[PDB]
Amino acid sequence: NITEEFYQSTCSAVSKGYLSALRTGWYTSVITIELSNIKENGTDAKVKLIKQELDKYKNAVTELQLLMQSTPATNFLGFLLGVGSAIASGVAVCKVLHLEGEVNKIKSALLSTNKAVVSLSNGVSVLTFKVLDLKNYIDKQLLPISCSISNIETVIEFQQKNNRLLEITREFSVNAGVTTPVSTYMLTNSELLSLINDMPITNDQKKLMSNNVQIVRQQSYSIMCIIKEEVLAYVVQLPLYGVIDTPCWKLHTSPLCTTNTKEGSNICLTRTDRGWYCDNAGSVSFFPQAETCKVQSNRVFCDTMNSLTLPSEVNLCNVDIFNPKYDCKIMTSKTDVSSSVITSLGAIVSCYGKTKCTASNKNRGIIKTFSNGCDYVSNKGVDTVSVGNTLYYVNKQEGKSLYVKGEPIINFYDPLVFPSDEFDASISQVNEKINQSLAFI
Amino acid sequence: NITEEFYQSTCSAVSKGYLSALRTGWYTSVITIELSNIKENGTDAKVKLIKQELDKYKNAVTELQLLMQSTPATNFLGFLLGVGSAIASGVAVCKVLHLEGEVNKIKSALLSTNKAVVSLSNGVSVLTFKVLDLKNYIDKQLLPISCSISNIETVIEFQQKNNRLLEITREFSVNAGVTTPVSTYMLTNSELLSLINDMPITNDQKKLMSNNVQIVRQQSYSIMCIIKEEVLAYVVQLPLYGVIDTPCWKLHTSPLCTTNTKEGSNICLTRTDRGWYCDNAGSVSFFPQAETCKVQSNRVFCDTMNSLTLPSEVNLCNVDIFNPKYDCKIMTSKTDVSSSVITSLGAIVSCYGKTKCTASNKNRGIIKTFSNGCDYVSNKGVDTVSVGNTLYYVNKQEGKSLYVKGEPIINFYDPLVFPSDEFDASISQVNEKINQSLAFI
Amino acid sequence: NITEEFYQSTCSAVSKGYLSALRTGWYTSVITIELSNIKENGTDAKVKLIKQELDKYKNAVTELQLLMQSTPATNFLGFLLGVGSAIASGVAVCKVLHLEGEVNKIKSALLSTNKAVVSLSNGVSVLTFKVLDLKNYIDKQLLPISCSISNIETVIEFQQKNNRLLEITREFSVNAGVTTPVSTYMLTNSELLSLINDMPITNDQKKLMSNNVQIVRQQSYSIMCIIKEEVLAYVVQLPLYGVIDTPCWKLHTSPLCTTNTKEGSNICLTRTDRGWYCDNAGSVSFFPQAETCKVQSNRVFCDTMNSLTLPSEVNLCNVDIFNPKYDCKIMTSKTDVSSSVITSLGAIVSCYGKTKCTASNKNRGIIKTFSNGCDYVSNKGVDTVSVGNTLYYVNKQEGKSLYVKGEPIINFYDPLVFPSDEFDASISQVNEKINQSLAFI
Ligand SMILES: NCc1ccc2c(c1)nc(CN1C(=O)C3(CC3)c3ccc(F)cc31)n2CCCC(F)(F)F
Repeated sequence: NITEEFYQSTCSAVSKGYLSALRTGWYTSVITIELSNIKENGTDAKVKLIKQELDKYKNAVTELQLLMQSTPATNFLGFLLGVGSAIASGVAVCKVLHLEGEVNKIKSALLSTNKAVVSLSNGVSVLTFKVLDLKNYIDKQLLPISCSISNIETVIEFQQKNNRLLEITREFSVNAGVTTPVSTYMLTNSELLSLINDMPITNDQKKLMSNNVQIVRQQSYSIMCIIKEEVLAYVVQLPLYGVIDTPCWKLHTSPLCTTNTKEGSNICLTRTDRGWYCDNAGSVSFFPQAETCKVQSNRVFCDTMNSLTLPSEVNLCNVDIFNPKYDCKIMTSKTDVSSSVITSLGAIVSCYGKTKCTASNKNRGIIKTFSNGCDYVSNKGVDTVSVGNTLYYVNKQEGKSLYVKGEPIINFYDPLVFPSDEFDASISQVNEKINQSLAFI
Repeated sequence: NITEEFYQSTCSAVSKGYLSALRTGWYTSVITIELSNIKENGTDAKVKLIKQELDKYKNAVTELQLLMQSTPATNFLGFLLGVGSAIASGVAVCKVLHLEGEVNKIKSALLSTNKAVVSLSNGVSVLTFKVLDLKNYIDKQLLPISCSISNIETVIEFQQKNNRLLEITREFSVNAGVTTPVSTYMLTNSELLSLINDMPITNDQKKLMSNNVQIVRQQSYSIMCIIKEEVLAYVVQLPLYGVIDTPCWKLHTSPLCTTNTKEGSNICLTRTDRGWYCDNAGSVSFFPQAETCKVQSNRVFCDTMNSLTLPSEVNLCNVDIFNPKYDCKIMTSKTDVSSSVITSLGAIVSCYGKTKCTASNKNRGIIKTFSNGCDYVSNKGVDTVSVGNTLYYVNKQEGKSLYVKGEPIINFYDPLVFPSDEFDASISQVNEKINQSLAFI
Repeated sequence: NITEEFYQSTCSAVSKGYLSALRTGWYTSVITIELSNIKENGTDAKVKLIKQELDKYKNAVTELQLLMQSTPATNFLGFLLGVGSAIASGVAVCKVLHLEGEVNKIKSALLSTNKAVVSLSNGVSVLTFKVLDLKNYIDKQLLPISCSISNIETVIEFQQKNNRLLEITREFSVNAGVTTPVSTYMLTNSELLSLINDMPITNDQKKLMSNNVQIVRQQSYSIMCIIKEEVLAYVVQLPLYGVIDTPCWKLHTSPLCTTNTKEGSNICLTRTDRGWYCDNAGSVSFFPQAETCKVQSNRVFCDTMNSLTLPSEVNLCNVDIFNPKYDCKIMTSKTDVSSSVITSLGAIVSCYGKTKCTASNKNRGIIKTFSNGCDYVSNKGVDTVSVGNTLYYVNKQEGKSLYVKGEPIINFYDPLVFPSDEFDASISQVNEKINQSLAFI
């Protein structure tokens, strides 16, 4: 049940009714591919193709080890975020895989099975998985072949069993050994689902991760790890969703300006706290770059690494931007340029100057003509909005919007003492500089 | 015919002579792949490869339907842009494809042909296309085979007919069901050209889209839609070029500073209205992030979603930044750091402090040494420019440049009342704060 | 040997002990694929697959020539950077490849060999390489076949020799003819190593490029060039590392604020000169967007195109932000929001207001609770840090950190005349505006 409210006073709008799925942690699993260690050794069509396909395989392994000479690594209010190192946990697991006893502990565990939990040197209890077993395939098939007795049906199956290794080597070659999203060459869809189900989390988390496999992939890393003792290992680091099903809402803001006819005499004001907001642990997790969050249906997947933690009182700026409990961030300027923001259920139109702004329908064209100022229209009955030479399609998801009539707060400011060009400001910072210019006049 | 003009007064330069191709709208087509619906059912080399290849095919379909549990969705002056939702129109078409009568209307239309126009439930008249027909290939070939009579020539063709489905499933698995650019696994080059030619637009638009297929791809989305009644459907959303062949020009700006020898006593000023500009409908479409526009030869492909609509008088800032009709956006600072901007036909050099700035040639090395200030050099006779430890190659496209001698407007400002650290400012906003500090002294 | 120092006075930290590898230039090589020029010409299983595979090949060539109708092109303090055009040098080489005598000079040189140096029309002496030779493979095999005598072993090898051409055509189709990173479909790992070794540079540069092939790929471009006289040519533009093994260090900064209990009465200050720093030619190459630099082990790969050149005295801001030789860039605000930055060897915590900030260990959970202010913890003994609802993993690379006790310089400022909302400012710019408000009171 999605709903929306537009605040004419502050030229902003909130879509609510969403449910959270915030990545709060990481699970590191160790994916392995058992490798054949052969020295190369007549000519004809069918195993000259095999000699070709295997040189592809040895080259894949020698470029992987060449690739692993160094430890793996990777590269409005968004500037306020901290700075994490996404794969630090995965790199930590991969580091202990280099210790002597460690590589063969894993080799041992998956001799009898393909999925097993291993508790490693430093206490980490990871899930390991053997996804391809080239070594016995090669040993028990290719190795037997003095070099000429074979048939084309095996050339083809060798090409297919090997192709996955070739394509993994590939991804890592153009990614300096860290890929994201994680592909099914790293982890097939059934391999991932199975790893998810074997992951010791709640069954709620299992159902959620299983129902949005495409999202789990986009939020995972595949870290190229080690090649040692005929086992190829790379860590797949998967999201932990520690916050599930808390309320979420998306705040859209657009510039609110005066509309005087003498151009350049106008003052503008924009709320800068736009982004995604989700209740989380008694505070509000705020995501200023609303493009980092993936939305599926009414579920919002976000990464706390890209969040600020705010008092829940931040929600007060939507009904009363002048509330005494929280100082609402705004920016100011004199640049009154037209534009529109396409909300979940409608469109905010900031129309200024000589700009043409309309909203139209599929069959009839124009049904509303916005006059100067900041206005809003619901996506019921409206298919497109135009501001200047820019046509915007509105989202056609169903849900009810609500227009909250109020006086534009830009009117409360005297233009001759209004501080223009303020960015990371707030209602109270603007008032304090107004009182200082008013005293000195 | 490309030309360039450098304005020494404002340390900026304009390349002109380009032609526009602005994406103004979207065309939504429905691409379909007919699927075989079989229950799986002796062992030997050749159809154990077929049993392998088909399990790949059923897994491809079940992960696609698993993927489609939720409705599809996706993620100086650039901050001034509005906010669209790129695939809103495609998602709207895909939504009506879920209605009962809709899926089989398409199934019906392409029983006799591969390309057909269908008018859908809500009045949308889309082009639909059947690009692969696995169902009859499987039914009329694989289905007949008690499970062992076959030959290797069919294993291979099955692998190839199926591979496209495997690779489409693929793209959608790492992209949460929306890909861009659109690949020829989604739409082969001949499929796209044919869809373009069958698209009811002008023949001018057809020739343009046909001559820049690589660009159309980068500006399209492929939206994974529905799997229902043995038909796999995904919407391909293509650009509409409503503005073609209007004048375009690119504005390059660099910081203009005073050059006093006591370091820190300098004041700088930078025009912030850099980007692409194209005449469009009596206004000027302005693109502040000049990297969103693709340029092929002298044609500029841009997306109005990333544009502001400005009065054509914005062009006045290039000959007279002090003109009374338009208030030209500048930023100010005291940070005089050296740098260079590589224009279409030359290079702007902002050289300040103790920085070394030169321009060299292939055979002779250095031919010009820039002194402190803001200067420019044409790409005729010059192959590289160096500012500090940074070597810049200049573009070698041919065209004539013109050096417009003028006094650097930074000289007109008194440093003791100059407002530093202003960003979204203008000539008139800077003057109004100068008059206020001058009154209070 | 990595070390780190945290300056409590300015809430920042420097990791040092790294070695540079700065891309200073470009080497342009010409990669070629000899093509067969055939007119197409009974039906059965095995060469209906060949007629299929070859139509894939002719379509690949006609879409490549269609693609080449236009000349190739491509798209805190980071705003201070200049603006280069990355592929200008490659495009210049590709342009002279269109001149009449040029294409056949290359055709000539590699008739007897696969790798040869050619000196071109304008004096450029490039390395050219023939990586695939479809023409003689087709001519001496496929051409002989009236259209039915063949066997499946050749269908398969044709599919494999051709696949590389198909996949190159591919990359260029979704990239408008310029790809980066460069793949081994463009340049196999042994082809690249060999091209690197045949490149006339120092053996130091050869060893470095050979030991980080994955990095060279990420820093290279593949520019689709020309199809003319049965030769397909695309330029691969590779990095030149003119600066090697100079000291590097990474500066991390976080906001430093007062901690008064009346919320909103606080003033903050953040050093804005964070990024990578490497000694280079007597100045310091400064990289403000620290994500453009790839780090392998203790080697830092960077691109001078994304650098500023600063006086080496910029290093003075780390021991004495008030030093008289260099004016240290800071920003100011009143927005005291909590966050943490994860350094190479520890974590900076800026904890303000009612935020919970801790640092924990694998086995014991919480071991430190940060109080309001800006603090730091080393990664020895600590595995994670939490600030609000955000969990950060710290890097587990080994190295020693050093905590430099000092008084937070935010205390030296009187809050009633502190200029908030300054961004591109400096210690001296802040003091000069303080003296102006203090005079007028
Ligand atoms: N502590 C006060 C403070 C905080 C942040 C500030 C600032 C002052 N001034 C700027 C410069 N600025 C911009 O970047 C934009 C978004 C385009 C803009 C819009 C209007 C405006 F008035 C200024 C700005 N920023 C942001 C730097 C962001 C970067 F670091 F990521 F670049």
